[PDB]
Amino acid sequence: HAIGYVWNTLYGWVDTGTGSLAAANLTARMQPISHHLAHPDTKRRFHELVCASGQIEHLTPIAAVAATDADILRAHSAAHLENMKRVSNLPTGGDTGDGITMMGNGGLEIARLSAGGAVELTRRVATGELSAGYALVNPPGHHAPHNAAMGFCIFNNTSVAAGYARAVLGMERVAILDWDVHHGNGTQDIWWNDPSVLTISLHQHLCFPPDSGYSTERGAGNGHGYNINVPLPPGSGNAAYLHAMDQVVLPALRAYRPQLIIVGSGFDASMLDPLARMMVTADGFRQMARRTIDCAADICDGRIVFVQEGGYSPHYLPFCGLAVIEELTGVRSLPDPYHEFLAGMGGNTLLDAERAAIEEIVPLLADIR
Amino acid sequence: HAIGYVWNTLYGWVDTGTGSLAAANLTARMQPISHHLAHPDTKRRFHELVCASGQIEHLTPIAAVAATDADILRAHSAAHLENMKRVSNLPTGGDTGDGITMMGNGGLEIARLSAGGAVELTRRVATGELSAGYALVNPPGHHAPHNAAMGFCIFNNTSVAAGYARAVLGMERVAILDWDVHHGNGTQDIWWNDPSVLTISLHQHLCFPPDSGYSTERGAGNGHGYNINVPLPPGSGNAAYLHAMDQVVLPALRAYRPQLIIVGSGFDASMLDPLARMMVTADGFRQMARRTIDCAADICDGRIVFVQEGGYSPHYLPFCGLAVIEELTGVRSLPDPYHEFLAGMGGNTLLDAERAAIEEIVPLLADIR
Amino acid sequence: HAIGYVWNTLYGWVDTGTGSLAAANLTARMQPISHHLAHPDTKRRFHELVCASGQIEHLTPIAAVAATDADILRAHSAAHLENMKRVSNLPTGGDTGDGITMMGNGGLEIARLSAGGAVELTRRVATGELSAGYALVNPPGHHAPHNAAMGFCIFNNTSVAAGYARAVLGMERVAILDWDVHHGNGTQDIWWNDPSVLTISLHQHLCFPPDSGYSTERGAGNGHGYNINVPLPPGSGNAAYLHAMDQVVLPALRAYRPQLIIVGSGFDASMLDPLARMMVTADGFRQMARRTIDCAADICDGRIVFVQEGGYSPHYLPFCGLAVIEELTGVRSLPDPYHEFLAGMGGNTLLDAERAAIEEIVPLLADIR
Amino acid sequence: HAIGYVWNTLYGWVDTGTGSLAAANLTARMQPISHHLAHPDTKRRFHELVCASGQIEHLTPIAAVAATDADILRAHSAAHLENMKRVSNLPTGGDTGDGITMMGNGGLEIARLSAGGAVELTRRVATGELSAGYALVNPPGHHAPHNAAMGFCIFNNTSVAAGYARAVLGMERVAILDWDVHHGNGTQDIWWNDPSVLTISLHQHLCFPPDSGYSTERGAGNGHGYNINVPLPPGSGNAAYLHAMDQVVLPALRAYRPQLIIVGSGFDASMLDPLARMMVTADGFRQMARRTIDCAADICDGRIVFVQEGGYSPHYLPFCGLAVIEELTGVRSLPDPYHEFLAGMGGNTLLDAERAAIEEIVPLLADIR
Ligand SMILES: Sc1ccccc1C1=NCCCN1
Ligand SMILES: Sc1ccccc1C1=NCCCN1
Ligand SMILES: Sc1ccccc1C1=NCCCN1
Ligand SMILES: Sc1ccccc1C1=NCCCN1
Ligand SMILES: Sc1ccccc1C1=NCCCN1
Ligand SMILES: Sc1ccccc1C1=NCCCN1
Ligand SMILES: Sc1ccccc1C1=NCCCN1
Ligand SMILES: Sc1ccccc1C1=NCCCN1
Ligand SMILES: [K+]
Ligand SMILES: [K+]
Ligand SMILES: [K+]
Ligand SMILES: [K+]
Ligand SMILES: [K+]
Ligand SMILES: [K+]
Ligand SMILES: [K+]
Ligand SMILES: [K+]
Ligand SMILES: [Zn+2]
Ligand SMILES: [Zn+2]
Ligand SMILES: [Zn+2]
Ligand SMILES: [Zn+2]
Repeated sequence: HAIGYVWNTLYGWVDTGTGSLAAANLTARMQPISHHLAHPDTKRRFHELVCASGQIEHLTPIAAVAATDADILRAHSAAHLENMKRVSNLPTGGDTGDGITMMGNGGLEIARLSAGGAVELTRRVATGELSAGYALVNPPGHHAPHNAAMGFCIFNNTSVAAGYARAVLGMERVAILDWDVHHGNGTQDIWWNDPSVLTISLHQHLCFPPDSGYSTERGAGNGHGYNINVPLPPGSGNAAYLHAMDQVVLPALRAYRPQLIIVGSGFDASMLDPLARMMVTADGFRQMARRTIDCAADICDGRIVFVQEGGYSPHYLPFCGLAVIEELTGVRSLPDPYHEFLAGMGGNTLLDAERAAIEEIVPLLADIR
Repeated sequence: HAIGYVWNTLYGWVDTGTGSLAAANLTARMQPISHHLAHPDTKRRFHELVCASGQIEHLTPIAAVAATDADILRAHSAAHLENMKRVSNLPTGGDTGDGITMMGNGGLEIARLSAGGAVELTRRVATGELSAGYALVNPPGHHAPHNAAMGFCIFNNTSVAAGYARAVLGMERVAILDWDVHHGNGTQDIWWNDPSVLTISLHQHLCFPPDSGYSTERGAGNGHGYNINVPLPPGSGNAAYLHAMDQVVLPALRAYRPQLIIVGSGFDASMLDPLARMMVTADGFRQMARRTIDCAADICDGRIVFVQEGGYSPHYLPFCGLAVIEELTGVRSLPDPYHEFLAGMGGNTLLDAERAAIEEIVPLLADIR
Repeated sequence: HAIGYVWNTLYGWVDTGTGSLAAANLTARMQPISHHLAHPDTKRRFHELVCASGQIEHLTPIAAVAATDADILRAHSAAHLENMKRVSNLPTGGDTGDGITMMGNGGLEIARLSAGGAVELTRRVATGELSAGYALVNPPGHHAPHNAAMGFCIFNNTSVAAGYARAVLGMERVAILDWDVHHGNGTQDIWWNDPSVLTISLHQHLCFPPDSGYSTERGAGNGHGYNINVPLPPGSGNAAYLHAMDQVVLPALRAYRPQLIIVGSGFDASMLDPLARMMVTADGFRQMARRTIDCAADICDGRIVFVQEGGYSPHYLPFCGLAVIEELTGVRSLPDPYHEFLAGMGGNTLLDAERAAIEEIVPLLADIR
Repeated sequence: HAIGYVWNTLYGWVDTGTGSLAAANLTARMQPISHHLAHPDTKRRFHELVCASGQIEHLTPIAAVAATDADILRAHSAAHLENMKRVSNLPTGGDTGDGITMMGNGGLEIARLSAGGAVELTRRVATGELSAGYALVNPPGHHAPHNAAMGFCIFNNTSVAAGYARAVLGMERVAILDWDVHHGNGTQDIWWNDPSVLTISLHQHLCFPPDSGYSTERGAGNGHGYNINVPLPPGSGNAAYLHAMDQVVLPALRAYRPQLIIVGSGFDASMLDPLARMMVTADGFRQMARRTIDCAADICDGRIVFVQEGGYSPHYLPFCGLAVIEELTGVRSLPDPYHEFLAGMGGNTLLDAERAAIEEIVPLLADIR
């Protein structure tokens, strides 16, 4: 039992610019603002709580090591990598393509450290040095497909880690479980034709991107059946999320028998997130993490690696993240101070529409060989 | 056609403290933050957009006039008023009772100007000087019951205005239509026994407060039937909101024949709000405002007054508010720059659960005489 | 008589980026920050204090009118104007030349409104509609020479106004008195060869720019003797500033007999400014303003226009500015709450080195004909 | 040899409130602001630069250990300690006495960790585990006298450390060299009657407090001659500071033969600080640190401990601090990006008034036995 933990100062230095989502724009009358929705303070506050709560005393700090070009090319095209070098070299950086994905000057260094944090943690868990870990990286990854940056994501951190586990560590089966509230379209794209990386995305239906994450997106060729989307309706809370875990996610992992589980651990499904409409509380995320860790213990000798994705509440994300860290360490030493305030708002009963959305995916489990 | 508009510099100076929601607390490890959820910048950004968009050129600025003790006592107890004087006198102000409602030093001055802005606009619309208007006040009002402050609200601005319209202007029937996403429990309380102020609250069920806003809360004594709650499920969007307007809210106003309609105009039902789970877009609020203004035109000679309640997206609230102002002026000169980004997320189809929640209230319309 | 006052919402929307002074730069390890030194909140806090103090009740609000190309060309080259049109188009804007002068996207609109606010106030004062006024503009002007932007300045607002007074209003003599703590090199450049605009700059010696503001910079040709620099040593306070006013500045104005005095009113000489080392307090600025307004009363029918330049203390600048406004209105209704705290730090005794610096300029007064 | 480095997350969580200096106050029209002058982000940016620069790779991280009551009582009265326990309990904390010294809720924990960080580093240096170090603590210490908090300081961190070195480690002579720009009145008070701790304060004359730091304040009784104030005039830069080091400070240390030198290392003498008027650059602080470390090498086996005091430029302080760290490690791997910009402003020539202020202290050196 040794739990790795990755933070790097530069994860807190990502320059998201002076816009809200897209850039500030005077003609549109979008006024500049200090904190973009994706500002790094949200994840830094999580890190600072890991330290200040004393959880750090039960963690093994792991240094991020910059992802090399070779590491990045296991998940992305050469053209994408060169375009990010170009944007990073600009004097104030710039948008990377989709209009909502700012990279600051020098920002490629941070993107390499973000992917490299995931790779390093993956290596050190796979060897058995560590039993598990949490890589609290930034920028996030799961929207970046093979040939582009998208949705705040420069490189697909979990796919860079999976590619390393496949090519360098020789694993035959890896699973990426993404519970960020937005569809993991990038991860889906990268491994679309590939049955050696099972890609699962539990998300709010059509939240982002606008036209993907349908249950009918199942991969292609030898990868057909090895991508599983679980779109849920807006307003889904702990009951829906836990029913999805029990009915779809955990059974899929059991069927697939991955040698490593990489969790795309976003907290933007939280009750207070501005960028989705879900109702998960810190206790929900706690139960999700407990279940997933215990699943890995039953199937891949506990080799599970958590890698930070999204989440946009600087107020509440830290407690959602701390709950997951506590499940890794087994030291449960701080309450969620919002628990009573949020527990009264609901999401705690499985609604028929939520149940039906989840049941749509159950017949696809039989195609996971 | 003259449209009043109230802003006051001090509305932007409300001191919400250094906490997120409750105060910062080191033992709980709730780290201080610059912007409380209810920080005044959100509403100031709305005001600045009204100015910068050029909408101000079509508005008649109306000065707020501080609410007197007599004005406040038409909605609140003497004890509540004295307690707010006490808190306001403290060197750094303080919480007002419920643990989430900070008032800064001197903050009673701002609370008086907030209620007084609503009163002044009400007076000047009622006389016919103005045909309608928008009072962009802060702090908000609708959670404050007769004997307390609650939920960011010091005085119940719309109830102070209604009380003025009743006692000073001699109106026999006033309606308060609250579409803030949180239950208008304070307004409900103040007029509970009183059929001369019809109180309507369209809100997310059990969002805040945790134990109120049920359809069974209908008033008492001669006021029985003159409070109408329309609790909606999390994830409700434009289709639900507009169906609620058409099936319940507008028919209630038509039945009641108010001499003045006061709209508790919050924008925390927006798609990007952290403090609720609804999916209304600026175009939704636009349609809601158009319908309500046109209703007043058919029943109380256009005497409608909008008074700002909540809303917590500094990014998006300004465009939701601008849409309402544009419906008042009839000058539609700026797009919502988030329209396409949010329109793909949904809420645009009336779901069965949403429809059923709304239909629960229809049989109560017959009791409005 | 009537005192004009210019503010525009867009003055508060200038996008100063994510750097401190220059841009953020990751290889230099210059971490992004929310508020650049020149962030518009400093001047907005001054405006909000003018409102909240009640001073606005004694002022005549004057709308800014965008400076036309013709207006701009009275102070600047066509090449500079065309370059500003070009940069204003960049999607996130960018630096204009010197590495410390960011213009946001569409930012030329704001630059035109800033220069235009100075012109419009000048027009109304010079025509006798108003007796005097204060144009609280942003971005500032005095570092922009004929053919460039520099030092946060896009156009030379006071020189645009002086050019208007000369060419449109037919004034033969105008004076620009700049008491921003940095040398008014732009103004000096524009009117270098021209005796019809007397340019005076009281500043900290070599603060910015690093190689200008020497007493030997006196103009050329017909303009020789019609530029006066008064470089003062670091640590100069009220005594030095008032001695400079009495010994050099006011005598220069009296000798010249301008038909209009334009004051480049920066507050970066204040005791708490990060961008200079001077010790002026709000009472200092009060006395400087009183002296200058009284001079104007005796030499040009009271025609004096104040135009905002720099100042970088969001804490203290508002009180320095308010003191000047109070001298214009004659209504002295709020104390400087920092008065006792700052008065104890000194600067209230004229030091020999300060006296000597001032006395260096006295022999140059005889060349003002 | 090994260089210790202390940071603690909670140093960055000090709640400085919503005022600028004193609290926000509505009747005074002192508008709330996000960042108080003393906001903890300034020192956190220094810490993050130590990390991001790679300097941390050459440092031995040292955990802060909370100062005990016994530790605190070596510098402070029991009454003061008990008062701090009392205030720490207030739900939002509050001012401690002087109207500019906010302690957040539970804030005594942070005050203990700040003093404790200084003690722990002192212990490890004095025992020979480490050769030297830097304790980047917050809140600061040097204004807190025996019986009070003052000037943002709860406990006198360097005096707690000196008291520990005396009583626990058995040192007979300790020196505290304070180059924070404000007079170290607290330190002066604590050791006033005591020749076993030589207290030296290099500061801007009468900057803060307003009535102390005169050269005539020399201690009393057996301590007479063992307090040395070096008040310098406003506008003093590198030349004055280095002349003071060479003529007074280093000779005083050599005369005294301390067994440990503790440096009260503030950076508020920097060229860009809002809270003083001095002109020191990062290269200035570099040279001051180099001189002092080399002095320690020749008089007390290199036993030197730096403890953070003030400094209020979030932009520039990090580079001033990093320069000191680089002198400790001997690894000079990042330039000061402001070097050329600031070097042009001056302070690099010793002015007569600066020289004279320094020379006033030289005759006092002979009384250090
Ligand atoms: S998390 C942290 C934060 C600030 C200072 C030190 C640490 C820390 N890092 C790893 C060892 C235990 N503590
Ligand atoms: S994930 C799993 C895999 C292999 C065997 C069992 C489980 C499991 N699933 C649900 C109940 C607890 N454990
Ligand atoms: S909304 C506004 C904002 C800043 C400056 C002036 C105005 C304004 N107020 C009322 C008249 C038209 N403009
Ligand atoms: S609110 C109203 C009141 C009286 C008469 C008609 C209406 C009305 N209601 C729905 C359709 C448009 N107008
Ligand atoms: S300065 C101001 C600020 C906010 C709202 C109104 C005003 C105002 N403007 C001009 C007339 C008197 N008051
Ligand atoms: S303009 C002037 C210049 C130098 C000295 C005095 C004045 C002056 N000020 C006001 C009263 C009469 N004149
Ligand atoms: S300074 C730092 C900051 C963020 C994450 C890790 C470290 C760090 N701490 C001590 C060992 C080397 N690096
Ligand atoms: S401690 C000292 C004091 C005054 C002058 C020189 C030194 C000194 N510094 C380093 C080399 C030898 N001694
Ligand atoms: K796959
Ligand atoms: K997902
Ligand atoms: K009622
Ligand atoms: K409501
Ligand atoms: K000239
Ligand atoms: K100047
Ligand atoms: K002493
Ligand atoms: K000092
Ligand atoms: Zn997400
Ligand atoms: Zn609300
Ligand atoms: Zn300046
Ligand atoms: Zn200091």
